[PDB]
Amino acid sequence: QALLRILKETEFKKIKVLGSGAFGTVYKGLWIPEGEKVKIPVAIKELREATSPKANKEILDEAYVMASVDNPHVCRLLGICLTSTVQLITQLMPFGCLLDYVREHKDNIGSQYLLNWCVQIAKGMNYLEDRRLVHRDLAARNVLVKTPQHVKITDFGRAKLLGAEEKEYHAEGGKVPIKWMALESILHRIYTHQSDVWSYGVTVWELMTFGSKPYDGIPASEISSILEKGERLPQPPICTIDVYMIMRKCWMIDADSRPKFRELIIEFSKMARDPQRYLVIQGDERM
Repeated sequence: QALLRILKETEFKKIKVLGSGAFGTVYKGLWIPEGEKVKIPVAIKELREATSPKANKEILDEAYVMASVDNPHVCRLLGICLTSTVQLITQLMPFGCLLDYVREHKDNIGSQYLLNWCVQIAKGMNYLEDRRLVHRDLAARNVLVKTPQHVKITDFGRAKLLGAEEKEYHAEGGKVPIKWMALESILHRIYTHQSDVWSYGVTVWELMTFGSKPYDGIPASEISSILEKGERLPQPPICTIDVYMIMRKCWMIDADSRPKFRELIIEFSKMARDPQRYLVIQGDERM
């Protein structure tokens, strides 16, 4: 179904800055319709680098899907400004992203929450798969907290829609988040749903470690060759062999030997219904 509204970028007033990556900055803004006097609070993700009419078209393509999501675990796109620079308009999310969240509630996050967040992120991703979207930038900094028991996956415009025949999306050059990408992605600039699984795996590591940096210290220049050896992100302290051994399956070289997002919703659910068996967190019942 078609819901995407394309809006005049002069209908938006930018107010405060909520963030800024390298792919663009996020504003706390204010949509003020034209010919109207009401002013409605939105959040505005604006992309830094201007975009080729191919980039524009692919975004526009991806955005008609994002403007129609049913899933509770994906942020629905509210609107978009295309003009010169592209701006994704989207609902305000006051609790912040999940990464910043775990970093300052580390002492109060228990196993039920961690495991439930994993189930939700997976659910959200599986939905996008069913919609033929390759998310291309899954990370914990791109997961938002609606409420601490309810996280949602969000897009900053780097998602791509697979043709009805396509299985891969080969990407041009640009700035990339290396420490979350599959290998095929770092070498061949190829992206599959299966690569999203790689990223999912890193995101989860991020959470189990309570907001640690992947490969902290190591420069992005090396990652590609470190992987080729067989080294991966280390097992988190709270993790049991059962949880880690899933993460690891996500960082398999042969992307056909990674778990599918639906297989992943199943394992993490059976775990989320007996959390103390799977994560060994200190003072776990006391939260």
